Amino acid sequence: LRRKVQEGRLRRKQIKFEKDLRRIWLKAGLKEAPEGWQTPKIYLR
Amino acid sequence: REVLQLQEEVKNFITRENLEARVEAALDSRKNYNWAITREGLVVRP
Amino acid sequence: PRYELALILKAMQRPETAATLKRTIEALMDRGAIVRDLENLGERALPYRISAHSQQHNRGGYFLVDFYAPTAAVESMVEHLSRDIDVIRGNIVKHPLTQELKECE
Amino acid sequence: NEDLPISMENPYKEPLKKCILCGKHVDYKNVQLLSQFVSPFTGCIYGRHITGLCGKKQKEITKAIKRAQIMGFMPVTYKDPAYLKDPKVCNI
Amino acid sequence: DDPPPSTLLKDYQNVPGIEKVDDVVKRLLSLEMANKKEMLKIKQEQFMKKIVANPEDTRSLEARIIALSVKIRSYEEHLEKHRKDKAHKRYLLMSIDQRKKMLKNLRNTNYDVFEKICWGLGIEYTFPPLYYRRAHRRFVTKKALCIRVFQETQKLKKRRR
RNA sequence: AAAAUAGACUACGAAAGUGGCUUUAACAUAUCUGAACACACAAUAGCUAAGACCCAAACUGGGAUUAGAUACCCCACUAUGCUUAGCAACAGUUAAAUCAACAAAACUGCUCGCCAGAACACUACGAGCCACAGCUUAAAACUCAAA
Ligand code: FES
Ligand SMILES: [Mg+2]
Ligand SMILES: [Mg+2]
Ligand SMILES: [Mg+2]
Ligand SMILES: [Mg+2]
Repeated sequence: LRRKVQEGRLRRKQIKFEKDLRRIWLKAGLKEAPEGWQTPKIYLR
Repeated sequence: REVLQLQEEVKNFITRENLEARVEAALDSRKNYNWAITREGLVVRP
Repeated sequence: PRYELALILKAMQRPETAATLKRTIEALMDRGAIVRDLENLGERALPYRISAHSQQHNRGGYFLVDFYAPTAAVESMVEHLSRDIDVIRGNIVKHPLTQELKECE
Repeated sequence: NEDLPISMENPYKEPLKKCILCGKHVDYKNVQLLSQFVSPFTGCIYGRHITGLCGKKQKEITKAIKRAQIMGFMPVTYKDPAYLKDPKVCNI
Repeated sequence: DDPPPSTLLKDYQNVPGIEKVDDVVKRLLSLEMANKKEMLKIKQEQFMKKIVANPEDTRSLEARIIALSVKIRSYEEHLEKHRKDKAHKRYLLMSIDQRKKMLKNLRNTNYDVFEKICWGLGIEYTFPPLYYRRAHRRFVTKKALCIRVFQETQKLKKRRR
């Protein structure tokens, strides 16, 4: 049962990281992400 | 002194000319590196 | 540097011993060596039985070859000694006279 | 006062004595000398408490004995009978 | 480049009459028939003559830097062949760090000699980092995005004006 | 494959460690302190590809045994053992009254790290690293008068 909790936490962590990254370029004025940018999945093998 | 000693010694070296003569002279000779020591530290030549 | 080759050769007749010595010294010179002297220590019974090139030996002729060679030659020369069939055992060492005789007191 | 003692190193001290082999060259080809420091019955190398040699000369003799044994100059399991009549320099 | 093998040993270069000897004696007294250490000594004196003001002074910082540079080159040459020699890897790294420290001291004390050493030995002096912190994945990705966003915003600002 | 004597030696190396012989390279640094986060090593067992397999042997089977047999004896054979390719420091003093106790005679100077009752807690959460087991950093609430 510790597993499913652990990957759930990893998913929420990835979502938080993506939200912070999005906040950056939204505050910078860019409507979308930088051209050719794709957020990598850094918390999953 | 070392350079002069080497220059003198190089005369009597085994070149490719005197190879056969020196080989035969060696085969017609024997040298001994064996000596003994006494309690008094004296070298007893065979 | 200066090296000494201790060569234990097969117990052979004089022409064969001379031919083997000539071949060894020629190999030494071919590998860049200046041979200084050749000395015969005599033919004697080996301290133990030595097997070489699928033959068993109990006697041998002992020779010393003093020479100067580049450091890269020694390894090469060793390999040559491994192939010669008339050499029971060939060993290259740094010449004993080069080591300094520090005088204890 | 001239009768006072003076600072000085111990003048009665006996200097450390030199060993039999100090000042002499040890050669691996000199099987006669190297045979004076091995057991006649087993060929084992005698220690410094038997040979009486210094540490440096003991090490040189050991190295020469091993070198001569493997270069085909000296027997390993026994002392060569040709050298059994040599002067005895070992306290055994 | 190494000295030619025909060069005479450092101890046999100023002896009088060394040019009047047989070719065999010249070979016997050349780098060809010596160990690598004599070649390293020849390299060292060549560097001293080419760089330092007084080639006889060996206690100076620049002379020590030259000696350590020759030694570092020898270790690198050794390690090209013995890839699994860990002790010599340690010696090489320690020597490089020590030479960096000596170069820093030389820079702080004598700038002209520092420049001459850096040119002569081909050493490119580098400054130390200011902050020592772990650059984990999140930080690296965030920094890359921030650089990209700055680039895009600069393009937008330039075009819009 | 690992190296009787030497070695009653105490040497080399940062440590781990290094004891057959020869040869070639070769053993950093002219002050000290000062990295979890950098780079090298180290020992620790276990996995991923292959290969070898005499012998041994976790597990898995079979044989024999009291009256829950022998857990223990016998046979056979796996993973594995093997071979590559990889993942307090430093510098001084013995002068003082030596000094809770036991350890290991006491102290000074200077610097770094760490500690402020017990348990909760080599824990939870967060973060980093990895990823079958996880490792590092590391709390709070309740409780007690002790530990
Ligand atoms: S007395 Fe000189 S080495 Fe022993
Ligand atoms: Mg320090
Ligand atoms: Mg410290
Ligand atoms: Mg934990
Ligand atoms: Mg928390």
